[PDB]
Amino acid sequence: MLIGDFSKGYLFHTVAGKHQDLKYISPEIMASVLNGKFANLIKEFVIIDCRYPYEYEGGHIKGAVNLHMEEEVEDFLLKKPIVPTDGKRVIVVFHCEFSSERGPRMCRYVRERDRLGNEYPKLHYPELYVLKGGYKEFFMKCQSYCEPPSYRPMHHEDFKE
Repeated sequence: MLIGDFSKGYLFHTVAGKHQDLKYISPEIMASVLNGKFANLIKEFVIIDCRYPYEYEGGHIKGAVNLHMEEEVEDFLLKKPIVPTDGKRVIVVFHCEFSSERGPRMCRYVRERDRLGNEYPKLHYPELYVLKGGYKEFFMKCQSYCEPPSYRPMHHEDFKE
C-alpha cells in the first residue's frame, strides 16, 4: 500500500513480520541503503536503535541513534520536525535486540504522536520500518556496516532453576 500520508508508496521492499500492520525490511535491504542505493531519493535516513546504551555503545549500525526510552524518542524525533522536506523522502528504521517488542512499540509510538500533532493524514515521518532480526541478524550478515564492528549484548539471568 501507500505510506502514512498516502502520498506515495514505500520506497523499500518489505518482508513479512510478526506485526502485520507494520513494514519490515531485511538486513540485505538495510545494507543496500547504506551502500547508497537510494541516496538520490532520500532526504534523511534515521536509524533508531532502541537497545540499552551499553549494548549500543559496544556496536551499532553506522549512523544509528540510540533512543531507548519513549521520552527520548519524544525529545528527538517529535520535538525537532519539518526541515527542508524538498520532495525527497524522510525515512526512519527502528530496531532493538531481535526487533521484537520494543522496536515495534517505539515505531507505533512515533506514529501515534505524529498523528496527534498533525491534521490527517500529514506526518513528519510518513515512512517507518522495523529492521527484521534486529541488530543480532544484521551484525552476523553485515558486520562491516556496524560501528564498531562488534556486538556487545546484555547479560541475562541463568537462574530459572
